Amino acid sequence: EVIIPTIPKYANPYKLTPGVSQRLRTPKALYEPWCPSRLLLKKRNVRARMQFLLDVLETEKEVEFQKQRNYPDFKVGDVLDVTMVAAENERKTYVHRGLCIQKRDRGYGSSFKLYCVFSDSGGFIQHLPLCMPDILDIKIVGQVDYKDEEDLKELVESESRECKFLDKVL
Amino acid sequence: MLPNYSFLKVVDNSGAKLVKIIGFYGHPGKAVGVGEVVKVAIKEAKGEKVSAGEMKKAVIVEQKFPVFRPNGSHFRHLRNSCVLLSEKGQPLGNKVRALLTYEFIKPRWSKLRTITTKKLF
Amino acid sequence: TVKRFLRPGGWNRLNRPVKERLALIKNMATQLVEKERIRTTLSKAKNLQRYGDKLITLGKAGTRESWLKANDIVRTDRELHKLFTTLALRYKDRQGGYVRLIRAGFRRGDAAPVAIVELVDREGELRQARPAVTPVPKFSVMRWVKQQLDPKFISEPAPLLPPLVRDYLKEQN
Amino acid sequence: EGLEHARKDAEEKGLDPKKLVVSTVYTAKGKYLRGFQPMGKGFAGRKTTRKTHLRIVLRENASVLPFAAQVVSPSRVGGASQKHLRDISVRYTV
Amino acid sequence: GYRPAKPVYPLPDSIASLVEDKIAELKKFGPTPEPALEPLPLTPDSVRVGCITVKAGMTHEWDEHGVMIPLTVLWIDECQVVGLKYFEKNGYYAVQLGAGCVKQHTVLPQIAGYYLKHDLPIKREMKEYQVSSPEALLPVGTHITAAHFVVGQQVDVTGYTTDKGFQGVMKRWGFKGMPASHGVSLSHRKPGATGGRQDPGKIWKEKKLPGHMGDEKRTQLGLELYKVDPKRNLLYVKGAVPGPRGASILVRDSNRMDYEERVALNLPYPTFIGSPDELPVLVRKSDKDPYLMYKKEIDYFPIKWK
RNA sequence: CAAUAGUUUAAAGAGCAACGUUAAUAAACCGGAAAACUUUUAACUGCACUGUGCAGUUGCAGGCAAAGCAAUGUUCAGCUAAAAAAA
Ligand SMILES: [K+]
Ligand SMILES: [K+]
Ligand SMILES: [K+]
Ligand SMILES: [Mg+2]
Ligand SMILES: [Mg+2]
Ligand SMILES: [Mg+2]
Ligand SMILES: [Mg+2]
Ligand SMILES: [Mg+2]
Ligand SMILES: [Mg+2]
Ligand SMILES: [Mg+2]
Repeated sequence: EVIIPTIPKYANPYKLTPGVSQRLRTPKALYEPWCPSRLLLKKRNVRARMQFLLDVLETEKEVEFQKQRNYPDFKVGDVLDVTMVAAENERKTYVHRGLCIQKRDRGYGSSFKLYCVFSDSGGFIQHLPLCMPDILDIKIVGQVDYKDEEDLKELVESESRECKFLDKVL
Repeated sequence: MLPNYSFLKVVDNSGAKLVKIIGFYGHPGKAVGVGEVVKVAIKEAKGEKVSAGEMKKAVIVEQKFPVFRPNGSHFRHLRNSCVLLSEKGQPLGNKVRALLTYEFIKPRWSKLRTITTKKLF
Repeated sequence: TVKRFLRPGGWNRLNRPVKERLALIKNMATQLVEKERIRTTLSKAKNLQRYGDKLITLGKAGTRESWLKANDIVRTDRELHKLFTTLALRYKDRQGGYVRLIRAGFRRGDAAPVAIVELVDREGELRQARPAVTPVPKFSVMRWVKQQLDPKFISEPAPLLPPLVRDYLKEQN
Repeated sequence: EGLEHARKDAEEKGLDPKKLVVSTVYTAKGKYLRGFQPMGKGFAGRKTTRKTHLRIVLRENASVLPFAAQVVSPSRVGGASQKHLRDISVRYTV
Repeated sequence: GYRPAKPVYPLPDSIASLVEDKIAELKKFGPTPEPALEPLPLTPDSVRVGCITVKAGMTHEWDEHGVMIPLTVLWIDECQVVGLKYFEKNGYYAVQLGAGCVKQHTVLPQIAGYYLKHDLPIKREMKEYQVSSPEALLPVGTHITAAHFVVGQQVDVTGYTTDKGFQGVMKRWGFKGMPASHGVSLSHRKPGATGGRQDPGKIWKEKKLPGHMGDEKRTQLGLELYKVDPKRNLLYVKGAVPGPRGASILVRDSNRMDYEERVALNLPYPTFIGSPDELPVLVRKSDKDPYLMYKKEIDYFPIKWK
């Protein structure tokens, strides 16, 4: 006439860290953000746990991307050669050469800006997500010196000595 | 994103140099961009094909406002330019000094895709 | 806890422009070091508690860079000397929480709230603070857990000169 | 001050302070100090300082309301505070 | 609020006994039904139950065509059946769902009493879904998980929006305002006229004015379910969802879908029976070309040449 | 509000915004009263609280760390300190 409830088991015997996906230098967490509130040793806010849940998902996607691609650690002021696929033109491959004028390091949302000048048409700027699958390769080919951001902005507005390659290859 | 009554630079060899938008076609909204056809008035021309004071049709080829692609990237130019067209839909010149973008891969711009010097695709 | 605002740094506005706001907080921070206990309004006390904790952190650093930053905050030479020598040794093992705040009711004239701000380890302290390093029972789950997660847990106060420095001096001499 | 003065009066008359109830309270007008303050464009206004009298009457076993307030102790400061003796080793267990 | 209570009177001795006998007879109920969990056929007019979830935030991904897709993440902590309604006692059939978890000493005894009586955890939120037939009732305690949905379907979301505070007409209703120059005097952001003159002589109800803005119930229809993670109780939905982080969101099969579409999806009915732990992560497949307009003329072009 | 553009130096992967993103062409959607039903010893402040508390004691947007900086880790601060012995 007595019904005993079921007690859940422990996933990792004698291990105090669940083993969630985090960056190498970050101290390891002690819980899984998707675990139900009822089964937690510490009852932390749902709102704070949802922020931690998104960080874990971002790191999982970043790990998969790094296994697929290997790009160099370029900086602002370097000249780059970028291989891209044009989905509009039946997924054809082209190679672009230009100067890197802006770089944002924001995890999975990282991006950079590529600048080039043509013989008659003038300057042309592109904004490219770094983790976009359309990009196939990136290489460093040179460097352009600048003093500060103001100097770099003046150079962009006044198109000069930025005509590495006149047209796109392939 | 060009509102009405904006000034444009002509990048063909028909003779016109400066035009002003005076009208739109259809329902594009409050502004127009690359790939749309507008009505313009010629302000400065040096040639026999066209003269100042006339009204012509034109197509936007370059703009400084970001142009977005489905993959999340975008690009920008450093000028606003257009190409004059005839009532039949063909250019009034035979040489365009501009960078053609993906908008003109469409079948209706075959003539422009032939007379343009540099193409991004 | 101290509320966080939307302005740069999340600090209080103290009903003052930024220039006058910084001049005021620097003066009060100097007096806190000199006297170690001050009674003021709640808003000035909350800001002073958070600002005071970060000033002690500079003193513990004991570096040329830290001293340069502190030399622009403290107003008196005697107060700056005390910060790097006396308070630096006092809070060697304490990890944060060097200042406490206790509310003390309302004033008489304008009925403003007030509080008392004090340092947390000294003679004359309002209360007795917990030890800087928490002792760990020898047969407790806590001891086993810390070994598995942080082998470098500190259980007792450490000497001024660690054994490695002492051994080097002995070998040298 | 009025409440304390009235209770002292009750004790002199031989009443029990533990059964007193506030049965009547009201105010009364005093003598005012009149004044004037200038306004714009040559107009003038009033500037008056008011005064009032207060009367309190305490009676035994009068009809009273049931309101009662909860009481708590203040912050413990000094040798009477023992929050520093807490043992935090228990919270690491299951 | 409520109106003042109406007076009551004792019944005459010749009628009191009769009234009590009849009232008791009407308030006597039979045994509670015992639902059985078994797959059922889907009919042209048959509604399923929804679920209660928590909003986590937004992210993005690239699809098989290389297109960027904005996504909103919803987490299902613990959703269970906590009660039933049936015709004999209430006049209609419904299923009550609860989600969340709270401590006993943080809620009123009235709320905690219901859950303790049936050996269920105290849940933070409770919501009712109406069913079509008694056979659609689920046994009390059944779990509603992420496997309840089929990847690639359309869903509706409901919730309370983000609180914005006291705002003016320009931000609350988009009024134009008045010129910044040319003699304007202290009326740059004011609503302007609010009526006429002696006729009609009053201000109409629901005239738009300043006030509080941002805490109201809103519904979005026809969002697409992009990815499903049954093991971790996650749903990825394309588009925007009302409410800030932590808001409670109700998820339901969209009413925009026809019966044929539901049959094609083969939605679980009454719900998914099994263990969701041993299920893989699935992403919907779109048999469409986002770049078709570059090969064929399908776009909008107002001008006809010649 | 993931991304893109603008905006704050006690700064920033902050917050708010559209020039940005998603959805709608319906017996759908939203508001207040209230029958009936259910639960209770018939309920009733508060986290600096003029943003939000979907945070009430291993609770926390303070402090501190090698850390993505309203997240992760944490021995300190404040609100609110705990235990029969033995078998
Ligand atoms: K600091
Ligand atoms: K009306
Ligand atoms: K959203
Ligand atoms: Mg005068
Ligand atoms: Mg205006
Ligand atoms: Mg005037
Ligand atoms: Mg004005
Ligand atoms: Mg009037
Ligand atoms: Mg926001
Ligand atoms: Mg902090």
